[PDB]
Amino acid sequence: RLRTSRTKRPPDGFDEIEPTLIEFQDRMRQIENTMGKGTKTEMLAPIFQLHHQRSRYIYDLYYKREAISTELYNWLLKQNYADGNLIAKWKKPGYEKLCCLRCIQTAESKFGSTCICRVPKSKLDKDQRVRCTHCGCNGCASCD
RNA sequence: GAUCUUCGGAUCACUUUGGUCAAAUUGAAACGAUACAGAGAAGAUUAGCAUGGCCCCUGCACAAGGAUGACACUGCGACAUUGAGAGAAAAC
Ligand SMILES: [K+]
Ligand SMILES: [Mg+2]
Ligand SMILES: [Mg+2]
Ligand SMILES: [Zn+2]
Ligand SMILES: [Zn+2]
Ligand SMILES: [Zn+2]
Repeated sequence: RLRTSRTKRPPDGFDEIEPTLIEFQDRMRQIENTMGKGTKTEMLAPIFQLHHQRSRYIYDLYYKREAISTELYNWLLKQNYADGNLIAKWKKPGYEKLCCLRCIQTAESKFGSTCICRVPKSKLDKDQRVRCTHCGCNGCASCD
């Protein structure tokens, strides 16, 4: 992950996108230090929000705007700059707007069911349209 | 929303919330100190190992320690009364 000045220089397209990745890390540090105003699980939601945003930024760079070479993209996935499994989910139908991977796994629920944000809202009552407890997601359904 | 399909639709995904319990006087324990006595075996000083269980404490412990850890160590009536006398009463 962390890179030293004596390390192998990253591929050619890295320096154009270095500052925004540094800024992502800056907000991650801010979220780490910021404390309070939530339950034991609620305070840990912005972490997943920012992680999804960064991985989505890299995925957008490669697969929709083609602004980076495949070598640099593979390097970024190797250096944990982006979540490989999350992108793998984004690449298949039905999961285009997946929030995180804890809201898809059924072994982490009480009754072996995916999270509430995964249900399309057309099949969901108005009262139970809430923010996900895992990450604060407000609807992952591709339809929505 | 993506994919086809022929503009009828079909696919792809589908119900979260570990809860000694709501932001700490009034539902997570156990006591400081001062004041009283104030250290087992029939004189006196004192080794200990036990017995009993709604007494525990330290310990990983079925070792061992905590004053021999402490408290306790007693005591009574499935006695039948007649053996007799005396004054009374009721009775040989
Ligand atoms: K002694
Ligand atoms: Mg002893
Ligand atoms: Mg004893
Ligand atoms: Zn999620
Ligand atoms: Zn969720
Ligand atoms: Zn979600």
